[PDB]
Amino acid sequence: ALLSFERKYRVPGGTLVGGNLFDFWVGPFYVGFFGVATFFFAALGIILIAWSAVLQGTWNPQLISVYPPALEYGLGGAPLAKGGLWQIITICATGAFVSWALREVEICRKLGIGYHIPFAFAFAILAYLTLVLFRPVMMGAWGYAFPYGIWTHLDWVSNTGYTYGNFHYNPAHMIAHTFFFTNALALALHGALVLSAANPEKGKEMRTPDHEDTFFRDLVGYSIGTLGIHRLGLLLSLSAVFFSALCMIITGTIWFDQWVDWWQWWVKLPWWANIPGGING
Amino acid sequence: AEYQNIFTQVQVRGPADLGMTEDVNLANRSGVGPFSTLLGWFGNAQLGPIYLGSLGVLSLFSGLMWFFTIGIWFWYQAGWNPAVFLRDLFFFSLEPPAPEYGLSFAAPLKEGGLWLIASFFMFVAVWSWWGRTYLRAQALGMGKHTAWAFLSAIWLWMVLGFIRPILMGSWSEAVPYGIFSHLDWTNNFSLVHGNLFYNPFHGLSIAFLYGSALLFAMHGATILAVSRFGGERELEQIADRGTAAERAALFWRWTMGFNATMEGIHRWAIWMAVLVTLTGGIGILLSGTVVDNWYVWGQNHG
Amino acid sequence: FDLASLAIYSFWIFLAGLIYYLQTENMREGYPLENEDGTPAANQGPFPLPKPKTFILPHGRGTLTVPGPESEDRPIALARTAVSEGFPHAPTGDPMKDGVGPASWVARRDLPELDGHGHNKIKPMKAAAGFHVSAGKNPIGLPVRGCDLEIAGKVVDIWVDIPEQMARFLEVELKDGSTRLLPMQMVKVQSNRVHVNALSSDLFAGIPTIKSPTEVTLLEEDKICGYVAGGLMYAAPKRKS
Ligand code: BCL
Ligand code: BCL
Ligand code: BCL
Ligand code: BCL
Ligand SMILES: CC[C@H]1c2cc3[nH]c4c(c3C)C(=O)[C@H](C(=O)OC)c4c3nc(cc4[nH]c(cc(n2)[C@@H]1C)c(C(C)=O)c4C)[C@@H](C)[C@@H]3CCC(=O)OC/C=C(/C)CCC[C@@H](C)CCC[C@@H](C)CCCC(C)C
Ligand SMILES: CC[C@H]1c2cc3[nH]c4c(c3C)C(=O)[C@H](C(=O)OC)c4c3nc(cc4[nH]c(cc(n2)[C@@H]1C)c(C(C)=O)c4C)[C@@H](C)[C@@H]3CCC(=O)OC/C=C(\C)CCC[C@@H](C)CCC[C@@H](C)CCCC(C)C
Ligand SMILES: COC(C)(C)C(=O)C/C=C(\C)CC/C=C(\C)CC/C=C(\C)CCCC/C(C)=C/CC[C@H](C)CC/C=C(\C)CCC=C(C)C
Ligand SMILES: CCCCCCCCCCCC[N+](C)(C)[O-]
Ligand SMILES: CCCCCCCCCCCC[N+](C)(C)[O-]
Ligand SMILES: CCCCCCCCCCCC[N+](C)(C)[O-]
Ligand SMILES: CCCCCCCCCCCC[N+](C)(C)[O-]
Ligand SMILES: [Cl-]
Ligand SMILES: [Fe+3]
Ligand SMILES: [K+]
Repeated sequence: ALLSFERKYRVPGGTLVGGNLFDFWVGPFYVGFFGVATFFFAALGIILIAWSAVLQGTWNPQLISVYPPALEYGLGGAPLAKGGLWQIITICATGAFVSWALREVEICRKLGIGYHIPFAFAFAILAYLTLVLFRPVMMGAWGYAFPYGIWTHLDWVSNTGYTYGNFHYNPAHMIAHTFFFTNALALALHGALVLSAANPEKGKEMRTPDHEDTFFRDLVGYSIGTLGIHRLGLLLSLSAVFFSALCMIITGTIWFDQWVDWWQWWVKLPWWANIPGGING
Repeated sequence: AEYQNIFTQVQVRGPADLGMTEDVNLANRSGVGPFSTLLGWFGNAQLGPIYLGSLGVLSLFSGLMWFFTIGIWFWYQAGWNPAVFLRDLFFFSLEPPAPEYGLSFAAPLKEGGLWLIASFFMFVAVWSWWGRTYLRAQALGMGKHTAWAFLSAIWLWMVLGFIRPILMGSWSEAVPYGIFSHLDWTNNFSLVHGNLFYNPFHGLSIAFLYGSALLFAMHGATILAVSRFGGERELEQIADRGTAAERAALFWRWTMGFNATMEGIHRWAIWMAVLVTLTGGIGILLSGTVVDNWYVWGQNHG
Repeated sequence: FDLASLAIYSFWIFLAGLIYYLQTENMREGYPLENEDGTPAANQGPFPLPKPKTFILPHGRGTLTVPGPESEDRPIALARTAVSEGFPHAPTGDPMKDGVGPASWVARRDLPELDGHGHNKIKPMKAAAGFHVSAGKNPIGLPVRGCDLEIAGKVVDIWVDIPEQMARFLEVELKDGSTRLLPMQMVKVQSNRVHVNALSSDLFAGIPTIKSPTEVTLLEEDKICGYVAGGLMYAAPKRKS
């Protein structure tokens, strides 16, 4: 298993830890110390989950669910079958992700490329952790965190959401949202532009970046450019996930009432608070 | 402080670029706009030119005719009072006909006759603007991707405001024009239908939306990382594959066991994103028309 | 047997075909797979090669047809370090000079990339009509410093992308009076110098040279970009902190 151009790149070096010990491949996969780190953390995790599945007495993926220790146990540990398993698995998953990232930093180094991929990943890792570590620890219990199950974690979302009314009203969530919808729009567009250039009307020549720049300038009066759009996707993406963490770190900590109500700060401003008419008085 | 390529270090400007000709009627292209040094740090510095045919001018007009229709009803709701207007801006709303006016155009102005006006103006602006995306690609001899992909977004929008209201028998089902109020309509929709977390199309719509954020993040970062070999020059790497294209494919191969080509990745992108509103629009269309409660449906047809 | 139950089953199928299409589409390059010795690997995975497609390149530069017969079109100076599949392959010489590893380069076309009008994409700014620095520190005339913290030369021009209007290279003059190109993306322009971490002062002459002094070819870009990038690994003996 090698891509036809692959061999020249498979040189020794790059590794962050272990010298050359785990400096090798298995099929397409690069290993690394953090390949081993990953496999360990990953296997032990799936092993505890497969077990928590029998202490719960079920072998269906749509039903398996590993809940955090209930609000009682605080920020302390818990006997396995009613808590601890979650905690250990959560440790395992953080192990597994951080390892994966560090492994990518190793692949980066061997390839002479920059760190932009595992840097981006670190934003997803931080989002996870926000929900399972930073939010709970600030709030006082592993119980506020989400359970590990397909449909059960959606329950937690709906239940956490509705605890503060219609969650839409969270302003940081409002921002994060905008970024998810923009990033998708940019994705749709970017993909289409490049393909519309490489795959022109039957019989015609491949178009150029100038045709890309022109098409947009025609369409909207602007064009961000083949460097820009790649800077842009990355910004919309990470920005979405940034405000995602923000919107949830501030919910149940600095603000814990109905989100809709926060918006009265604007309405109850001196110079218009008591003017007659409109929707508010 | 190794450089990263998120911001430009030295901008460079030459003669304003009037862009490729092919079959474009140049009489309709305008003159170059100014030059944003600001924008320049991230992407292109050159504002304009912009094409503006008859179709384009129709679109731009009726788009504003929509926008204003909403705005004048927002002023009426404020009692024509500047301070009230600004205080309550998110709170105003232009709602559609009550359920009793059915699908008719009879409804009094002040009770959603006005909504139907702005909506008509909207329908015109979007569909005209759609053909605009096709025609600009035709003029330059390029593929129809942009227009195909835009239609997928139009699908959801068509379903929310037009197709689903037609199928359900009334205009009342359709989204109101208003910031806080359309947000409420969203939450309401979910409640009335058993919770959309039980709509398998809503789940997919989500998978892809998250996926769009995953992919564009992966991709965007990949290019920047291989931009030290002119990675961003994607079209030419398709035509004559470079080390940039190779070390890219290989980062991913070595990490996750498979990979993309410099053309292919963009097919991944366009489909990922398009499938958000594709599945989305199906999910919405089925709601109310065929399935009244998604929890219930979920229990039977598992 | 209601509509929604159909639509969803219908989708899950569609999707698998799409994934198939997509995955075959992404096999137009680097496939069929190979053993470390270049013979076709026995095992090619579940997905078959697609039907070839043919791009008509502009400016009568020909066509490209993918998938197509695929060779490296260059010697690769590496030898195995183990008795079985899947271990690192050692540089049989100087990896920078040989262009292997992070110093790797692809045998792309030995012509320059052309704009939409058939004019060279990349020109030195001096021969680019009406092009000037418009923001941020003008690097021209700054001393260039290698990771070893010695002066390696001086910026003597910027090579710009015309249709896109951006810096792509700094042309740098060495002790001996010849110039090299350095990628914009691998230099840090500072208020009193340009710093280059990838290379040490002594490795600058080693940078591949261009044959025509007012244009650069796709193959010359790869050799240039490759060399410098590889410096991040191979120059490490000389890097400070
Ligand atoms: C998916 C289910 C809901 C929905 C759920 C949400 C949620 C949830 C949120 C929004 C938010 C927004 N939605 Mg909504 N939204 C829906 C469909 C729409 C449609 C439409 C034509 O169908 C429109 C025009 C809008 C408009 C808006 C904006 C108020 C805002 C940001 C747009 C965006 O992020 O996209 C990307 C678009 C661009 C990058 C282009 C720029 C678009 C700008 C904003 C122009 C639109 C006109 C705008 C209404 C004018 C502002 C008023 C001025 C102060 C005068 N929504 C559907 C029906 N929408 C967010 C918000 O902050 O609300 C207050 C938010 O949190
Ligand atoms: C009823 C529910 C409420 C609601 C309440 C909430 C709540 C509660 C939350 C959100 C969150 C979000 N909501 Mg909200 N949300 C509502 C309405 C909306 C609407 C809408 C149109 O109506 C939208 C678009 C959104 C969108 C959003 C985003 C801002 C955010 C989800 C993305 C995210 O955080 O990713 C972050 C990404 C991750 C955490 C992914 C982690 C990936 C990790 C690092 C790696 C995984 C590896 C894994 C093991 C893979 C296995 C590999 C395979 C084996 C190969 N909400 C309704 C009103 N919303 C969440 C948020 O902001 O998060 C901080 C959140 O907690
Ligand atoms: C981010 C805000 C909320 C949240 C809100 C939602 C909502 C709302 C929805 C989902 C849905 C999903 N979420 Mg969730 N989700 C959260 C955090 C997670 C985490 C995590 C480790 O943090 C994971 C792994 C998942 C995983 C999932 C998938 C089961 C599903 C598809 C998402 C997707 O395609 O993303 C983009 C990623 C990819 C395209 C890459 C592929 C990722 C694969 C598919 C996920 C592997 C999960 C696997 C089945 C089990 C993991 C354990 C293994 C045994 C190792 N969610 C948090 C708590 N998630 C949807 C669903 O249908 O669920 C019923 C849905 O509607
Ligand atoms: C509590 C509220 C409900 C809920 C109710 C709904 C409803 C209701 C809907 C969604 C929909 C969606 N929800 Mg939900 N949603 C919930 C919770 C979530 C959560 C979460 C974290 O739990 C997430 C991540 C989401 C996310 C999503 C999206 C995946 C999906 C929106 C598709 C889209 O991209 O539309 C954005 C794209 C468009 C709207 C297309 C419009 C394009 C038009 C043509 C543009 C017009 C331009 C206009 C003229 C403006 C011009 C201005 C210019 C600047 C000049 N919802 C809960 C269960 N959600 C939508 C869906 O498809 O459902 C399956 C939908 O209808
Ligand atoms: C499915 C993938 C995503 C997507 C794709 C998508 N959208 C698209 C496309 C594609 C592929 C296009 O090709 C098309 C486009 O042109 O791209 C830039 C478009 C588009 N999607 C848009 C928006 C949009 N996309 C959204 C989402 C999405 N579209 C999906 C997430 C949303 C959301 C999340 O709701 C929005 C709001 C537009 C940028 C454009 C469609 C524009 C259109 O139909 O034109 C209407 C025309 C007008 C002139 C109206 C303007 C009215 C006012 C906003 C003007 C305000 C100015 C005023 C303050 C000044 C007054 C001064 C006076 C005195 C003169
Ligand atoms: C930062 C913006 C977006 C992003 C970026 C991003 N993701 C990334 C990367 C980047 C840059 C990678 O490089 C990496 C990758 O390899 O991409 C293919 C990755 C990745 N992001 C992934 C998924 C993912 N990303 C998500 C989101 C996002 N990732 C953001 C939107 C989501 C969402 C939205 O929910 C998911 C599901 C993976 C495909 C991959 C990470 C692979 C990895 O870390 O593998 C190591 C670990 C394992 C193989 C197994 C761990 C299992 C055990 C420890 C136990 C299970 C954990 C438990 C928490 C399960 C949860 C239960 C659920 C049902 C809720
Ligand atoms: C400063 O004040 C002035 C006056 C200058 C202004 O102009 C200010 C203006 C404003 C402040 C207005 C701001 C506008 C908004 C807040 C708009 C809010 C709109 C949304 C949030 C849009 C939500 C989604 C809309 C949808 C889903 C629309 C669907 C449209 C349908 C597809 C079209 C249906 C067609 C119909 C009803 C007509 C049918 C009849 C035929 C004959 C075809
Ligand atoms: C009603 C929505 C239709 C969506 C169809 C999918 C379009 C995505 C673009 C795929 C490219 C293939 N094509 C047809 C342009 O050659
Ligand atoms: C084009 C990339 C394809 C990736 C799609 C990933 C599928 C996620 C499956 C989530 C399950 C959705 N649901 C609710 C219907 O079960
Ligand atoms: C098992 C067969 C299922 C059919 C689904 C196939 C997915 C269609 C892929 C779109 C093809 C795009 N194309 C070739 C027209 O450009
Ligand atoms: C949503 C992501 C879909 C993942 C499925 C990708 C299938 C991988 C098969 C590619 C072939 C790999 N290999 C090494 C045999 O060539
Ligand atoms: Cl930077
Ligand atoms: Fe791209
Ligand atoms: K000049």
